Formats: sequence, C-alpha cells, structure tokens
Amino acid sequence: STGSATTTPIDSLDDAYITPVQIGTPAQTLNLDFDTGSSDLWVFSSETTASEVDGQTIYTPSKSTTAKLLSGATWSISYGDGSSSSGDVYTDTVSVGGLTVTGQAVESAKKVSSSFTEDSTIDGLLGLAFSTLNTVSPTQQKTFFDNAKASLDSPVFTADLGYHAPGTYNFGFIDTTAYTGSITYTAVSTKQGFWEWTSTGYAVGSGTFKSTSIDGIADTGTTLLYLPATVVSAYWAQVSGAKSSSSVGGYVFPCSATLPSFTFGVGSARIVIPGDYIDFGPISTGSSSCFGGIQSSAGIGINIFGDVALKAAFVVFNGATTPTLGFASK
Ligand SMILES: COc1ccc([C@H]2SCC(=O)N2C2CC2)cc1
Repeated sequence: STGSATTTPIDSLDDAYITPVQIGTPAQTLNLDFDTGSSDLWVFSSETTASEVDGQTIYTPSKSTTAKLLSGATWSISYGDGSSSSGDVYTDTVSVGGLTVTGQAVESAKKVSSSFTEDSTIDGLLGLAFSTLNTVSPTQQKTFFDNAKASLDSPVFTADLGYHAPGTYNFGFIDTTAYTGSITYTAVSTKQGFWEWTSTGYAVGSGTFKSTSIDGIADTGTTLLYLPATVVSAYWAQVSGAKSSSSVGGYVFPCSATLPSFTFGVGSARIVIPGDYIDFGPISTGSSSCFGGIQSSAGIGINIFGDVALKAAFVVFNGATTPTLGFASK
C-alpha cells in the first residue's frame, strides 16, 4: 500500500504545517502537525478541558463505531518549546492520504498547554520519530508509520515541505518526479529515538564550504534551524546589523536586509537554503527588526534540522531494518 497527503503551512511564515488525517468511523477529519521529532499521535477531543479548546476541530470517540478505549492507558508529553499535553487513549482506524491503519493508538487530550489552545489551526500531532519515544503508559504504543510499515510497498515516508506553499507527505514510495538530481543517503542513529544524523558541514552565502561534523535531528515539528553557536555566529556576521538579542530570544536582523543563503552538507552533496527561507518577519507587528530562521542550539542540547532546512530538500525517512535518511535538492 501507499498514501499521499498534502501538507499546508498554517500561516504566512511557515510556522508549522498541517496535514488532514481521517480518524474513526465515519471519518472525523482533523488537521495534524506531522512531527518527525516525536512519537505520539494525539488530538484535541471531546474530553479536552473546554476552556482549553479555542477553534480546533475535535475528535469525539463516542461517535466512532470503531473507537475502543485502551483501558488504563494514559499519556503525557512535553515538547522542546515548553508546550505540553496529556490524556487517555483510544484505538481507532486512522487514514492518511489513502493509507489506513486499524487499531492505531489515538491519544485523546484531556489537557493542553496554552500554546496549543492559542493555535486554532493545529488539531493535534502525528509523531513520526521512533516508537521508543512514545509516552503511553503502562503499555507503550506504536507510531502510525511503525504500524503501517509492513503493509507499505517500501518501508519509507518522505517529507516535501513547501516554502510559503503546500507540499506533500508520501508513505510507501519515493516520487522520483519530486526532486532534482539524486538522493544522497546518510546514516541514522536511533539511540535517542530521533532521526539523528551527521551533516558534513556548511557554507554561508557564496562562501567556502567548511567541512565539519554536525550531529542533529531531522525534525519536521520544529520551525527553525538550530545549529552550534559558532556556525550561527558565522552566518549572522554576514548580515549588516544582525545581533543576538537576549530580550527577544535569538538573532534578529534589520528587516531591510537581503539574507544570504545557507548550505548544509549531506555526505558529499549540498542542500542550499535560500536566504528568504531564513526570514521570520517582524519581531512584533510593525517592527523593523526581523526574527532569524537560523538560531543557536546552545542550551537545547541537540542540533535541530527543522523546517527551515527540511523545506529546502526532498527528504526520505527510510525505515528499513537499519534506518537511513535521504536528501535531494528540488
Ligand atoms: C520574536 O520574533 C519572532 C518569534 C517567533 C517567530 C516564529 S518562529 C516559530 C514560531 O512559532 N514563531 C511565532 C510566530 C509564531 C517569528 C518572529
């Protein structure tokens, strides 16, 4: 089997991407944030504290003839940005772009943090990291991908995120029309539960490539590109007036600037992030100080190839017995 679904930016900055997901019978369609940096599929629901729901579409398990309470199971997750959610668990039928999994754990939120409430466009998350990170207790549950894998034509999914435009998540096949040149594959460590890999270096603008190993995660659920302080300083030094602002929480730059591109290495191959992709707009409405899309990972504990990086590429998440990651230009 295969599946193919369009993923759409939630706003004009590409802060996140939503993908429609069918849950239950009859289908209840929710727009979920596909997150290769976590492993829980959780939704706003009829069980979510009412004051914490503000415009989201909810899953109502009592209206699904295929929903079953997973007795005794609870979940609770905290994300890198400090957001969180928790609740109980059902199994139900879940379909993405025509690919159906029966008996998928659907984690129903009883509580969500304010950042989730405040984002009306995201109805939940669909985790695509390794199932070892799944938070359901006392019986850990599998991701949608992990459940689908054996049925797929090939044990892969691909992320093709757009810049200010829709893109695609495919399951079970590689669309050879969706990228240019070849796909370069690179090793993955699953030891931390992530799609963790090592970039071979970087360049800023038209500058020379610096060969240096940068260990990080491919994370569709993180907006920005978080890299070591040395790398980030080298980037922003090429932008007149850019500075790190402790009050704002990262590098800012004059909105009048033209940003240079940023290149990262994948083996001997190179992915070029256009300068425009690095602009996250005014720090507050009407400001001429703009927020940068490349920020320091110091204090996170890991480098994160988030959407800023991934949307410059066609990315293969190869879930073969030994997982790997592939990157192509597009
Ligand atoms: C301090 O200035 C900004 C701070 C943050 C952003 C973007 S990056 C990911 C994100 O969730 N953002 C908020 C607009 C929702 C943009 C500007």
